[PDB]
Amino acid sequence: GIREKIKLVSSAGTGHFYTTTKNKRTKPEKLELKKFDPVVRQHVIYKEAK
Amino acid sequence: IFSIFVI
Amino acid sequence: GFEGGQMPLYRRLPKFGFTSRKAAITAEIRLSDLAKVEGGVVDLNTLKAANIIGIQIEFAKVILAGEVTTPVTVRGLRVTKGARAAIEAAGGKIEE
Amino acid sequence: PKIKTVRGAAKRFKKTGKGGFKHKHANLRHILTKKATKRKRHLRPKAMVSKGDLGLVIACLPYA
Amino acid sequence: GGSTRNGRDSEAKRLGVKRFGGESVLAGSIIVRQRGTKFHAGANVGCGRDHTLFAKADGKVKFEVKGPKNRKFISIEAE
RNA sequence: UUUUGUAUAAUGGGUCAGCGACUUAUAUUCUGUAGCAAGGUUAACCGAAUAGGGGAGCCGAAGGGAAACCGAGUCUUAACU
RNA sequence: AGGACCGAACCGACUAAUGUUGAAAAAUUAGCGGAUGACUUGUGGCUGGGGGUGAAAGGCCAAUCAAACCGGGAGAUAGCU
RNA sequence: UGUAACGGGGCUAAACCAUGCACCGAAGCUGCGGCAGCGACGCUUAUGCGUUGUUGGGUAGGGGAGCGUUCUGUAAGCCUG
RNA sequence: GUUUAUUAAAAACACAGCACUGUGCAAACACGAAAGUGGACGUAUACGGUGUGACGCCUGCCCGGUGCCGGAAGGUUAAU
RNA sequence: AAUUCCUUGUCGGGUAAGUUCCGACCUGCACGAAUGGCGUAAUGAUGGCCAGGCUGUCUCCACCCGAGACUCAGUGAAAUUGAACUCGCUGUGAAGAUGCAGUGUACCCGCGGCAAGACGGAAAGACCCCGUGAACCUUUACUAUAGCUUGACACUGAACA
RNA sequence: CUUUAAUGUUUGAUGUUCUAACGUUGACCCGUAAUCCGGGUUGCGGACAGUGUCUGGUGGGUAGUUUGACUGGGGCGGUCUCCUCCUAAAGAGUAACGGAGGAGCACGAAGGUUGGCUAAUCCUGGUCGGACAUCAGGAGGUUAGUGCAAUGGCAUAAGCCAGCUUGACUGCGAGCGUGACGGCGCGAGCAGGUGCGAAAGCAGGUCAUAGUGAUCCGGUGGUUCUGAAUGGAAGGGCCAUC
Ligand SMILES: CC[C@H]1OC(=O)[C@H](C)[C@@H](O[C@H]2C[C@@](C)(OC)[C@@H](O)[C@H](C)O2)[C@H](C)[C@@H](O[C@@H]2O[C@H](C)C[C@H](N(C)C)[C@H]2O)[C@](C)(O)C[C@@H](C)C(=O)[C@H](C)[C@@H](O)[C@]1(C)O
Repeated sequence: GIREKIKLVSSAGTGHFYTTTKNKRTKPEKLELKKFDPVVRQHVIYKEAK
Repeated sequence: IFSIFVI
Repeated sequence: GFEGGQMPLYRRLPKFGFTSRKAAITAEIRLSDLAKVEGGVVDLNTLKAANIIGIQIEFAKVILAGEVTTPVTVRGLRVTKGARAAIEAAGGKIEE
Repeated sequence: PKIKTVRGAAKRFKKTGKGGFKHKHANLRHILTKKATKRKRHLRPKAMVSKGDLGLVIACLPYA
Repeated sequence: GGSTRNGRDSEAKRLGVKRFGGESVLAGSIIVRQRGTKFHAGANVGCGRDHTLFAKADGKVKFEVKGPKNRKFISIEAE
């Protein structure tokens, strides 16, 4: 049912990425939020969100 | 048895 | 392995192998050896000749597996922190 | 003739020191994004085959 | 017509009780569907996400009752 | 014999005699027993042929890790209370 | 003249009884059909097994046929008795 | 199918209620003798005695100990016209 | 007329007659790795296949489906 | 109706009486035109119905002649069979008893007769289901495949447009 | 050192012509008194036809196979995993083709924190206004609400509203619960970094219990861990994910 899976890439150049889902249909603006990147061990902005 | 019977 | 038609343990669980192949040609040496090397020089092979390694081997550590007495010089091998200490403390010498 | 190791099992267990066997957890190969980090986290480190399955594994790996 | 069906086991219920060994952090009382049939208290609290009541430090389990009209409260008496 | 259960009206046998069904080989593990012991044992083969020789090799004395590697530790992690 | 008529030989096999450890692994007796025809018969030939042959029934292919018989794979396999 | 709804005879108590004392009755309990396993205690320990307490139904099945048959040695022995 | 030799002789099969369809001959078609042979020492008034079944009076509507015949356009499409 | 379930439909005929039959109706559960429709002389060991004759088919069986059955002599089978000292009844019971309980009855043994019982004999059910059974048959089941068919390259060349 | 165009080429498509591969189950000749074959001459056909390899189509003509289980016989029907109540006998657990209902999600706020707030229903009064809109007081005291079934919870609210936010964080995990097992669940605390709060604090998703899929094969990103002489690379492993 509708809600699709998204990747969340670290804005640091590291390849790290969290993973989750969102409603592609109702909220098209690309989700971003501060999350902990563990290869640099700093809280950093994560972009990509459909 | 057969068959003849039855049945 | 068959456990009724149920998916068997050795199939429910994932594979995780990867075989070193380099490991296959590395031996490990106990302190208890070397005294039996015959010639006070414990060499790249030599151990090999004392039948404590096996021809194909190309690498070897010396490992604190206890008990070395006769002073011995080990050459071309690797040797643990504890083994070096035991060798040296028995009048031994560890040249690369 | 020599027994043949049940080759599939050979690629999923390794005899340990005291004679145990250790394996990789299931449930960690795909459809992951929906699983708690805590759960997935606990599924990384290998674990011992239970007492109940020992019988099976050994019969699969006579030359373990 | 079209009946059958049922949830599984699920368990739920006191698992430690009274004076109990109550080691370090036992899940003494798992009747979730709770924060209610039982309540966090003394040297035990936690009260996990599925309302499980569990030891927070070693000792004996208790079971009391208090002043917001009744209410049960499980707690751990240091031994 | 088979069965929850058989005098069963459920199976099998007319009777006697002879024959008639858990073996053999090779692997592996456990118990007993024997040898020796941090060592134990040789395979083919030689052979004065059950001896003697042959230690190629196999098992064990070190483990941990997918692995490099490290080693009475090691793996996990930047790091472990 | 006639796959014409009545009717023996000859060829068939509609009914009945008998027979059913038979006289006979399909007959005997009394009746019955065809009887110059797509008739009937002696001898010899050809067609072979997923193949033959079949005015067609799955009929027949040596008392065997929804895949002949003999030998082989062979101690097929049998979670059944 | 034939009395066929105390098992029968038969019963007016040989039926029913209460109280009580008898007795019959089992491979249960006890007594006498005996075997075997496990205990302990005493005689006495390459043990076996004596007590003594106790245990000994049994299918699938697990464990233990044995009889006898064929054949090799022991055996050019031993038995045997 | 034929048939289930041995529980079915019939309304079943066959039949002459009818129709469709294939086949131009080195025929279609069948047996056959192939050579070859049958079809036939025949040739469309012939031959194979299929359905129907003497004769009499007749055989209506539907080509959307499936099949077959025809279709030098275009769309999609194999090795290469 | 070789098609009609309802159905012995309804009407007419034949019979003392007719679920069949003959003739009709049409409400054709669910005829129909070459997997031919409706007719049809003749033919049929073809199906259904009727009548005359005929009769032991029947009422209802009698007698007779022959072949067995029975007796003697000779020869001499068969299937089946745990073992038999192998009764009735009512009851019990792996639930339909010669064999258990209770009870009744019954001297021992043939021969000729009869089939109610020995869940009689005979074939390790075919129907019923079951087996991760078999085989043949079907198809727009699956995967292949002979055949048919398509193009490319080879055998395979030259011209001119 | 050309498109609006054309002479020499190496090269496809189509159409005519030729003979010389190839066909000839036309004729004649010889082997040869021979309807086989071969050679020969010749007519016909002719780079077609046919055949080999490759290839798309068709292919019950032929072959091998599959065609589930439960089940108050079997078939037909229904059912097959997950959550909730009862049956269930006051710990857990507990069957039937027993009785009733849900699920295969939703939410970047519907999550975190901080501050604040408190319902249903009825009586009385009140323009349009009624049995039931909004206001007022009073009863009542959660009979309301909860993102969805049912149960158990919830006022310190888990219910209602708002500000700031990303803790729906990475590595770990004393100790527990629950499973034959694979597995699933709960968890204080430690380390790093973060949010809200004056602060004590709280936060490792949501009031909780459904919202799901083993392994294999493979994709992607990362990763000096491996790299079949050596350096690389392929491939593999590991971490993340499909
Ligand atoms: C002539 C000679 C043959 O007799 C007949 O054919 C009679 C006339 C059969 O009945 C015929 C006629 C008839 C009506 O059976 C009476 C018919 O139903 C059966 C199928 O075949 C018999 C009896 C059949 O039995 C019956 O088979 C049935 C499956 C079950 C029945 N039983 C339950 C009692 C059983 O007795 C059956 C199988 O032939 C008996 C088996 C052992 C045989 O094969 C034997 C060798 C017979 O062929 C035979 C005696 O030689």
